[PDB]
Amino acid sequence: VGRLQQEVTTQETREKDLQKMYSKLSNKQW
Amino acid sequence: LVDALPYLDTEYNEADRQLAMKLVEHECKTFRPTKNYLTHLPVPDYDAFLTKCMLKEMDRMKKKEEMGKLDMSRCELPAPSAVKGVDRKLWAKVLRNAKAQNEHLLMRQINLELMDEYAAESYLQRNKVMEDLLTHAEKELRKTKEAVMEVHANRKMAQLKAGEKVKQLEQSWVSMVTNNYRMEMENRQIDSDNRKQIKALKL
Amino acid sequence: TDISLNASGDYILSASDDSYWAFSDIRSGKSLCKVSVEPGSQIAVHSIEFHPDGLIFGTGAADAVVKIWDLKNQTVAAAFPGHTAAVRSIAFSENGYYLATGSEDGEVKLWDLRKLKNLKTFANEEKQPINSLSFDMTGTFLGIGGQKVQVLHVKSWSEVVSLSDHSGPVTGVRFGENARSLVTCSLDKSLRVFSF
Amino acid sequence: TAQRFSNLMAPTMVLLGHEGEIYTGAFSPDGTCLATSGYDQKIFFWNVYGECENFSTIKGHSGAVMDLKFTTDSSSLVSCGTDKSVRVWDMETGTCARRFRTHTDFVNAVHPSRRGVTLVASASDDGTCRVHDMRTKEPVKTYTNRYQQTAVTFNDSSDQVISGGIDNVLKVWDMRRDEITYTLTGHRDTITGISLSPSGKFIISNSMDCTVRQWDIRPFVPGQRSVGVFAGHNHNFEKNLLKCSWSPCERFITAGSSDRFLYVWETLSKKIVYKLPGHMGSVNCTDFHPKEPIMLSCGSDKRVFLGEIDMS
Amino acid sequence: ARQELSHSLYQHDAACRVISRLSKELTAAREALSTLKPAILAKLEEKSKSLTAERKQRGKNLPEGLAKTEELAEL
Amino acid sequence: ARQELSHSLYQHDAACRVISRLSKELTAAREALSTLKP
Repeated sequence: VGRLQQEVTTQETREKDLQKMYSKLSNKQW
Repeated sequence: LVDALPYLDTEYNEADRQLAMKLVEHECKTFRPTKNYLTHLPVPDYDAFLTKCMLKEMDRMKKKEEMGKLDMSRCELPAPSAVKGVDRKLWAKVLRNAKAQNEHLLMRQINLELMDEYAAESYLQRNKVMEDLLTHAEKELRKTKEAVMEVHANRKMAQLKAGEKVKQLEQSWVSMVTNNYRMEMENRQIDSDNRKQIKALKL
Repeated sequence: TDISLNASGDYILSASDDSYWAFSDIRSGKSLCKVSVEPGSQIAVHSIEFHPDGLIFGTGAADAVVKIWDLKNQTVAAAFPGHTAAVRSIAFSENGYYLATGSEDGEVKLWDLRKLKNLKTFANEEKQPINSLSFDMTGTFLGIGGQKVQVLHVKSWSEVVSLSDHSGPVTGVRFGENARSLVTCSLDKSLRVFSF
Repeated sequence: TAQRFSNLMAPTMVLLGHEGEIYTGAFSPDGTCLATSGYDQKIFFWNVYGECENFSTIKGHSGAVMDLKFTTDSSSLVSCGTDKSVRVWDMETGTCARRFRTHTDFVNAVHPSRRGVTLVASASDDGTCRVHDMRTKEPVKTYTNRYQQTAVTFNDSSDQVISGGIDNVLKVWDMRRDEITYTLTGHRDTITGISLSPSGKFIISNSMDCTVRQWDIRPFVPGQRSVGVFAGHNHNFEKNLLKCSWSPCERFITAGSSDRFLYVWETLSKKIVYKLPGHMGSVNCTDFHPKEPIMLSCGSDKRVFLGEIDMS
Repeated sequence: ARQELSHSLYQHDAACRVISRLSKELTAAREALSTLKPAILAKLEEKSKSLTAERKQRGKNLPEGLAKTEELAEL
Repeated sequence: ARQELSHSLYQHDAACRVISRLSKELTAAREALSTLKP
């Protein structure tokens, strides 16, 4: 269980980074 | 680190058992019991407490020889023949035996007669004690069976409760990997901006 | 962490703290094969050896690994662990029907190279660190030590002498011809030679 | 003896002193106190622990306080009402720090920006969302929608304003574009409250259609933004702006209900986990304590109920 | 019982060699997903095909000049 | 010794269950990569 929570949390922080990018990117395409 | 949870890892089949052990066989074909695995246990002294006498008796049955037996022909007591009756001692040794058996038979009769008075009662009393041990042993057997079963209960109640978290976190992880990889392709495709920005800058 | 020489002399065999082993030609410099023992972790391999029959030699690594290698297939072939802790040295005899191993968990043992089983053990009261091992020229004596030094006559398997002239742990051990000399380096900041 | 889950003085506490329908209630983010108000126009403060004494009572609105939120640092309370005004109340002073006198009709909902400069989103019966910056009298943004707006929130980055109203569709206004970048369509009837998840990924939105719909408000979503639908609660003929709120761990969701029951749903399964009785009228506002498993519920019955729940 | 205990612990420790290899190989496989972005040896066998069995032919005895147990005691 | 043997036999049995399970997971993860990079 502890390992899976780290694997999940690695993607959780990866997702926030990728969506801060996507907003920054799409707000430059506009 | 072994981390099996057999009430959650329920898929484990006999075909998996054969395959899994075949892998360890291809390893243990190449890895052998050279280490002294028993360093956490004492070495046994099989001859603890034994006397010099009992050692030789162990070594007899260790070499697989039969035990000695008492000769019991003294109860039948053959008469001597004509060629041994010249030995006066060898005649006395017959009579003295016949006197000894007379008293063994007398004491046997006294034992049997007392046994006829009290064996039936004492055997009945013996069984009544022995019966109690059996019921009390079956009580202990039943009591310990439930305790073993209770441990299986506490294991399943733990493994299943953990099995939900494993199933949620696994399902969550796989859903984000596919979603996050998708976003990585989008953020590449939206760098078409770099194309339009150049063309608009030349204009 | 360790290196060893092919009996033909032209080729170098090697192991490292990265869980990998590598093998190369000395005479041209070309690497010839390399594998991860187990990839995906930085794990201490800390010995490697070559055995002059050609093969059936191995590596020692962190979690009491002592793996002989099926060199064609990049997998284990045999093993001689005897420890819970890592193994600092592995030595074959000339004919490879004796081998000895030891570790800082406090014992040294003699090994059936021919059948992959234990034969004999050296044991001691204190379980002191053992830092190196060496057969003699022939395999009839075995120096044992770390914080202190001792030598055994293996053909009788009895302890012979105890040496305390070092003022610190020993780091590497060799024996001379006919077991008549012993060569040692130590944390006492000297190199010291023993003989009779 | 019985299990306990919090430092509450009893597993359920009943807080009494309001004089009218309690439309709104919120915990301080530090967990020390909670603030509640409604048709009686006074704002009552209560400690969460011990005797839960009503240690302060702000007054000043000339109308019902429709909605009431703490700023994230807990240093100020934002409140808005039928006096067409948003007010920011300084906690240490107990005083009106600012009075955004610029709406032209009742203000139905208010939400302070989560971080950065303090901005106050507000939605009103004039049809406009407005974002007010503490440093200026004039609003930063005015987003005129055509129909009365009843609920508002920022997104977590505080750069989109999400609002809903009589048109049932939620608008999402992008504050750098000044356009509706997308709308969330699915409610059958007017929205009564919107609340933003702690992580900011999701919003819930309560409506007079007696459903709560969970929406994915993340910048990229690979498909439909409707995540799921919760049901069980009811909206009666009083047409109160029944609020909604998030558990601080996001595993649970609440909404106000006219059926007297305090509803909790589990976010993942959508099952009702609690349907606690005890109110005698519309449970207008519901909130979770930010650090400890405690439920707030505010009734039309002038009662506030505090109680433990097993947040397993 | 002491024979079987040694073999099971051996078979247990032999299985842990397999768990260790696969667990890291699973971990490296999942790590890719977690970060996914768009010949003399044979002659050595030949020599091994005598010397591991041949060398009795020459090593018939231990050397005569090798130190005796009583001599190395003077180290 | 019989107690220790019993404990060793179940630990060995659990170890073989892991070797099954890690082999199942390892192939599933490899199929997840082939579902996304190709």
